[PDB]
Amino acid sequence: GPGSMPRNLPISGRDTNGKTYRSTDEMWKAELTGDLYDPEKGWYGKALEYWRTVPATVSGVLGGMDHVHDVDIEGSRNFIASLPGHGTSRALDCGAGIGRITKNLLTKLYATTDLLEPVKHMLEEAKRELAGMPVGKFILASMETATLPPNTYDLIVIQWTAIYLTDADFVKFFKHCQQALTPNGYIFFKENCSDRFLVDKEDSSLTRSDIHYKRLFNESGVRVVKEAFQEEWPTDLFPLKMYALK
Ligand SMILES: Nc1ncnc2c1ncn2[C@@H]1O[C@H](C[Se]CC[C@H](N)C(=O)O)[C@@H](O)[C@H]1O
Repeated sequence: GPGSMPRNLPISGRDTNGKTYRSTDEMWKAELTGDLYDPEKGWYGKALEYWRTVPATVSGVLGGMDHVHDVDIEGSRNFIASLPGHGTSRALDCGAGIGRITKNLLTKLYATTDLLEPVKHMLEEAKRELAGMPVGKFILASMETATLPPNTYDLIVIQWTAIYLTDADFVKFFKHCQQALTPNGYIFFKENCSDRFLVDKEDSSLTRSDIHYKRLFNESGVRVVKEAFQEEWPTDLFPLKMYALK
């Protein structure tokens, strides 16, 4: 008979001012006008302009939620530990900010870690905070403009940063990360998780659902090997999900 199923439906959502959308396709037509890098009008530009004045401090990268740091880092460490045949040579910290993840996790697990961050005062502070540590290159670029060499990384970290990518560029970037992995490499993707999206009109970003992410992974040609919610996460915050992708 008629029955609930345990598909490519439109994903609706809204922004933080309360404008609503029937689909993501409708939203990107609204949000991706003009020069994307215009600081006042541009999807990307507005986000970069927002970050220009964020303090280069842990409080700054954690949106004033400093106290979630320890649990976040322990969850990632336990998750990465569990990945079968994960390599331990080279890592890349994408949207690195001041190098928090590199400083507290990657430098303990990888022989060399590179950093990718488009905001100059964030990247500069990372250089200072990471002085005398197993760090390689400091790449001043956005994810969507970065060129990564093939067959290089055993881990590619994308945490609290893919919210700034358009879906088109999310798809492109994850496929580009895939070719940058070694055979024992994984993308480590850690992000806030909504089945509707929320455009944040303050920092020009969006939070997507698990189904939305997976739609994008499928389009990228990238597969989920492992996934898990961050345990012991404050109940009032968006859930934080980790994905290991190959
Ligand atoms: N398009 C983009 N590509 C790469 N990084 C970006 C982009 N837009 C914003 N960012 C950066 O993303 C960072 C988000 Se704050 C999170 C920082 C770090 N991943 C951590 O968890 O500690 C900021 O440093 C900001 O400058």
